[PDB]
Order: sequence, then C-alpha cells, then structure tokens
Amino acid sequence: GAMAPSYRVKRMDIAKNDEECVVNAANPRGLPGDGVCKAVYKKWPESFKNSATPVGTAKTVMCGTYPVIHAVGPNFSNYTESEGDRELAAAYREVAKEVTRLGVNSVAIPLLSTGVYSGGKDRLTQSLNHLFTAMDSTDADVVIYCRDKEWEKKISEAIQMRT
Ligand SMILES: CCn1nc(C(=O)N(C)Cc2nccs2)ccc1=O
Ligand SMILES: [Cl-]
Ligand SMILES: [Cl-]
Ligand SMILES: [Cl-]
Repeated sequence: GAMAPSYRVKRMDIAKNDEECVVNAANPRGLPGDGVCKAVYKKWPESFKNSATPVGTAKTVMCGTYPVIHAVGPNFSNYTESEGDRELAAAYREVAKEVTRLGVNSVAIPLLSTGVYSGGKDRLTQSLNHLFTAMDSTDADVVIYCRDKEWEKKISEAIQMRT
C-alpha cells in the first residue's frame, strides 16, 4: 500500500497515466468502443482478450505485467435511475476488490457512466461519490482522470473538502 494513501485528479488522457494499473470504462462485450474505452484499446489491446463481463462487475486482464481492470458501469439510457444507481455503485465495489487483490500501490480511474452511458445527465457527483464509497477502505493512491476543465475543478474541490 501507499505510505499516506491519497486522492488526486488530473485532466489528461488516462492512457498516459503514471500509476501501477488502470481502470477501463468498459462495455459488457469487450469491444473497442469509444472515449476512454477506445484510448485504452489503442494503448493496451492485448488486455481485451476475454474481457467481456456483465454490467456492475469488473474483470482484470494483464497486458504484459500491467493490469487493466475492465469495469462495466450501467448505460443510463437503458436502466432506470434506481437500478442504474445500484449497478454503478456495484461496479466501483468490484474495482476496489480487484485493486486490493492485485496488491498495487496506485490506480488510474475514470468516472464511470459520465460519458456516453450518462443518459444525457451530469453525473459527476453521483459517480464520484460511489468511487469514494468503494475506494476509501483501500490503501492505494487513487488518481482520477477527466478531460473537462470545470470537471477538474469540481473533482478537486470534492477531494479537498474531505481533507
Ligand atoms: C462538457 C463537460 N462534461 N459533460 C459531461 C456530461 O454532462 N454528459 C456527457 C451528459 C450530458 N449531455 C448533455 C448535457 S449533460 C460529461 C463529461 C464532461 O466533461
Ligand atoms: Cl493528454
Ligand atoms: Cl461512460
Ligand atoms: Cl470529463
């Protein structure tokens, strides 16, 4: 584990992370997809061998010795708000189990279900709060990756509020 486990946020491509493993915002079928998923596919294509897994779960596949944790958040266009909230919290709990099992000291993570799976709604607070609930009991350094300047400021403020 990390000496003083922390949360940090960076506004950059998660495929260029400086952490010991990455969480992919995956689709259930292990397809290359779009957004974070396509960048992850271009950087670690070997990690997509048998990576298909149900919504609400996470499945790790090694690219060399680098772990790619494929986490499948719900698509809010298909799920109700209630059932979608439950699957989003579950996907993060499965990421925490995988990070612990791997024994890594750090992990790069995106905000699940905030892009094309958002159902057209701003889900920054909802997704980030489920991320904290799952990762707070782990001792890995967590680095959250985003692409928007206003989202970087809001995520940074949410982390600082707790310290
Ligand atoms: C543009 C800032 N930003 N917005 C979202 C967002 O809110 N999504 C995609 C859902 C929406 N679609 C229309 C309106 S709200 C996700 C990440 C991000 O950085
Ligand atoms: Cl970048
Ligand atoms: Cl998404
Ligand atoms: Cl973003």
